[PDB]
Amino acid sequence: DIQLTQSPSFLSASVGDRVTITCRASQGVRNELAWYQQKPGKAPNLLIYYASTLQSGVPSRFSASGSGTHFTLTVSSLQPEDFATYFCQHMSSYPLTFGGGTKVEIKRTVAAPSVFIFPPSDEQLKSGTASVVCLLNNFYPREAKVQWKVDNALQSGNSQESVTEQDSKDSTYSLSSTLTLSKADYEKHKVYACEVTHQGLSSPVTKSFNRGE
Amino acid sequence: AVGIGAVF
Amino acid sequence: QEVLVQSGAEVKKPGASVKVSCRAFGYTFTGNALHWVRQAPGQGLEWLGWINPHSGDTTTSQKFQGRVYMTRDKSINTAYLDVTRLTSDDTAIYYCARDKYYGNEAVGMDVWGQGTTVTVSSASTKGPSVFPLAPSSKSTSGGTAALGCLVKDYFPEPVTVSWNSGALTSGVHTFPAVLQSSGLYSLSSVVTVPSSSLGTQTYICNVNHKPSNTKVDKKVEPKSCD
Repeated sequence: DIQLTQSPSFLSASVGDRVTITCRASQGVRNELAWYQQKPGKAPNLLIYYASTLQSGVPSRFSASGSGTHFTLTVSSLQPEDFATYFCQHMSSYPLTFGGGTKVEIKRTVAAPSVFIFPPSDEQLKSGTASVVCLLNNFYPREAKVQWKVDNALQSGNSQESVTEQDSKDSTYSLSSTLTLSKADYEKHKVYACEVTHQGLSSPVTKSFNRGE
Repeated sequence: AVGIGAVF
Repeated sequence: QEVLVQSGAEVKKPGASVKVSCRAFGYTFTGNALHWVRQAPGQGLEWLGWINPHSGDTTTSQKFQGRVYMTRDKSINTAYLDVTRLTSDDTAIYYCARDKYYGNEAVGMDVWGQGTTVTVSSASTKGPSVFPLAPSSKSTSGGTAALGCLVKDYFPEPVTVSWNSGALTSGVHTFPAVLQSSGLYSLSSVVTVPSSSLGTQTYICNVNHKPSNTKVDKKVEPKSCD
């Protein structure tokens, strides 16, 4: 199978910027290469084919070049509706394969998260499980480190994160981290803490509570 | 490119 | 205009089969090759194969050969994708997509169906348990309190969540669901509100899960300490 490697995988940009996305193929694919845009919840839309022909209905700020193993998509004069994920695809032999994607997100000023911790409800404990939720609200950039500490010991393997898509109004993210323990493991320990590290915070923020208080 | 035959 | 319309969401047990359909409108169905592509949650695009709707000839990617079958019915402009011997690794959104097909070769996928979600799991239909994420004076931040509901252990997706029957929308974040290691889904919905009025305002999360025909409400109230 041909491997298509895109770079960068993630980029932050502002309206009016020019973005250059590269696709490198593991073997030559001539000009048999297309580019697509995809937004969350939607099918992809075709932008370019034959490596450099623009699809009808696509603005002229999109352009592309290359042959063989090195291709480039250039989006000039970036507009709000261009923040999306972009993919290349070849069709030179079977199977058809796609690149891994390049996500283009919008820059804004740094915003520290507001942090909240929620103990498990009495209702849930009655059922045999304990879920502890840590919320990071309305922050930028997306990169954030959220660590669970239980009686000062770092947890691993027992939490899951979920992140919103970048907000269309304020360009921030929000994130939850949920620590899930059996009731037996929850009852082993007293102090539950979530520790948040983020560029907008001069030092990490910890929110905590004591089980049963 | 790959092809899957005529369509008329 | 030229559109492809797919059949609705499917939920299956491992070892079962699924047949997804895709109907073409606004162009000559048999004039363009049609691809099938899938996308698993958080992942990229994977090509399954393509079909010539005129002749019926197909190409199937190596990894799906002998398991995935593509057919069509010209009398209703419809292509079908049959995926057999399903496993949880087949959980994905499946798309049909037309190729421009200039010169009777692959050029690019210009018209896409809306997608069909296929969930494969040994889990059974189950409505969520809904637990409050209660605000506390100890958690006040500035003039703000956060509160929410934890929507736990449901199958399959999706749930819908509103607050106060849709009257509360500002400041709400309903997170994308996570698939837990149990094979059931969970999410939280949170909202930020004034701390000053927690003693008098009302917050009810409304959680509906159409597969189980369930509609649940949970009031969310400030923690008191006796």
